[PDB]
Amino acid sequence: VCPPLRSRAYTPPEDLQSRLESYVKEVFLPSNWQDISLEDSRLKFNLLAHLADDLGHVVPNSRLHQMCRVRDVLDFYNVPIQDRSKFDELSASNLPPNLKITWSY
Amino acid sequence: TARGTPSRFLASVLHNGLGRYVQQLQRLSFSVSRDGASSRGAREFVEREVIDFARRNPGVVIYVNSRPCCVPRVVAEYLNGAVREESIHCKSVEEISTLVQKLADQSGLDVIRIRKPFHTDNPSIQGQWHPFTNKPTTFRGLRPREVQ
Repeated sequence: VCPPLRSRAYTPPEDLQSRLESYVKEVFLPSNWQDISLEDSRLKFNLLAHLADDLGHVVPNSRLHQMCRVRDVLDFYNVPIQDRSKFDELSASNLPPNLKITWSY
Repeated sequence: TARGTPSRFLASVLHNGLGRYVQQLQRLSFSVSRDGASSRGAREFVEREVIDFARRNPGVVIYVNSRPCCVPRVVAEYLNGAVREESIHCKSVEEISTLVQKLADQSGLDVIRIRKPFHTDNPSIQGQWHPFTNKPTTFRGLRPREVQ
């Protein structure tokens, strides 16, 4: 049975650095954990899979190679993505009173 | 050609400049398709320019249908009842912007040959010429060769 479709909307959590460093400690320690290199496949998979399970939002294959460091992972996860259609993006954008938009699709 | 085309005289709608200027464009209707390359420029215009145009022209009600019939279009309705339909098929964002601004600037009067480049309701201040202007009068109004 198909589960309810996962909404692609994602708002980065406020305690995101804390959660990320907790996961980094769980997976891997030294000072400046931002600069920990993910050249190891095991460690990269563990960290990214944990983050994907926890936040409901995975790094796409296209961006997977540019996650060279925990800093890169943090940058990827602190950028929001909204799944609202263009209809919503326009209508909920403070339309002037003389502008009317309707969608029949 | 002029002879194979209707013509009119220069005119305004309701003496549009005497007391105040009233923008004659009152309604714009953009029929735009979600999919279809023909309305890509229209989609970008709706995304980037229609809001600014709407707030620049508060007297014009703008509708965006997002489901057209045939080609994507903009229907401009004017105060005098004129309806001008312009296809925005395969037009770029800037092309559509210029077209919409032209619709906003023009009046609803037909774009046909205009007979005169001017229109006066009072062409004469000193009195229109008639054959008896500049003609001197004669004593007792005697016409030429009149005996008395």
